[PDB]
Parts: sequence; C-alpha cells; structure tokens
Amino acid sequence: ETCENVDCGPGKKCRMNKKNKPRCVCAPDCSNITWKGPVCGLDGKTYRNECALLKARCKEQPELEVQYQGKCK
Repeated sequence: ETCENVDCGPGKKCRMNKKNKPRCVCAPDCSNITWKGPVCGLDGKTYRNECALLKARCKEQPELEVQYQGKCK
C-alpha cells in the first residue's frame, strides 16, 4: 500500500504515483557518473547527459549505450 519494504532493484526507486500505488520507477544515481556533458547514444540521438541516457535505457531501450561523448553528429 506504500513504498515500504519494497525493493525495486538496481537503477530503480519506489514512489507513490497519483493513484496512490507504489511503483518502481527508473531513477539512476547521476552522482555516480563522472562525465557530465552530453553524450551520443547508440540510437544516434544526443542525450543531455549520461544519466538521461541511462534513464531512457531503463525505461524504454534496454540496448542503449553511449557510443561517444559530446553531441551526436
């Protein structure tokens, strides 16, 4: 009924959504990442930072990875 004793696993934390249900949501620890500027993803899209890529990875693209640092071409 709450986020109590819920273990969402890695890269995920527990949060009550608007309907009052506990949900594990993607929430990568950005303080763990050392490169802070933008990155270019394997989908060819630039992501604002690496943390943002990791969230897209957890949420919608399991194979997404950083292909190079900086903006994509």
